[PDB]
Amino acid sequence: KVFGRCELAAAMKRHGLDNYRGYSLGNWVCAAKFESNFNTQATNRNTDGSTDYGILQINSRWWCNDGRTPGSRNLCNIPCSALLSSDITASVNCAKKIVSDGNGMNAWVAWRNRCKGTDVQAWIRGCRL
Ligand SMILES: CC(=O)N[C@@H]1[C@@H](O[C@H](C)C(=O)O)[C@H](O[C@@H]2O[C@H](CO)[C@@H](O[C@@H]3O[C@H](CO)[C@@H](O)[C@H](O[C@H](C)C(=O)O)[C@H]3NC(C)=O)[C@H](O)[C@H]2NC(C)=O)[C@@H](CO)O[C@H]1O
Repeated sequence: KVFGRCELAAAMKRHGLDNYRGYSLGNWVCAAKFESNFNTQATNRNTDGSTDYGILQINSRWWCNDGRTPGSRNLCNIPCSALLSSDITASVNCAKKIVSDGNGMNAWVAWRNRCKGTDVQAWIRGCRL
């Protein structure tokens, strides 16, 4: 599914992500836009042979099993495929872990380089939140 800017904002909120660990809702919609273009079916292979999965592009080297990344710790205890379904529940749940765990949202190269320090509130303008 390809979420609407506002529709996703709404959903991430409902899922308790607004201010989770101190990141405004906007920080999340932003990361997701540039990470996956609000498309949950998105995947991308990295050089190291891991693959990125979902709306938030969670990695298989650490967070989830897709059964063809070897070093693989599956800290999320989810098969990667799960992260691609139209309910974002599993992705949030896992994204929460990723972000708690030390580097905050820096863990998302995209967020860091294109989101960090821009007025991210602009992503949730218009929204009935
Ligand atoms: C080309 C590129 O930049 N790819 C991006 C992914 O990062 C590498 C560079 C890749 O895809 O080839 C990126 O995914 C992010 O990867 C890093 C590295 O594996 C993850 O950070 C590690 O996280 C664990 C646990 O949090 C730490 O133990 C590692 O130790 C560091 C040093 C730390 O001290 O925290 C972390 N590595 C480093 C060196 O920081 C990120 O968690 C991971 N991000 C996500 C989303 O899970 C993805 C994501 O946007 O994007 C590719 O483009």
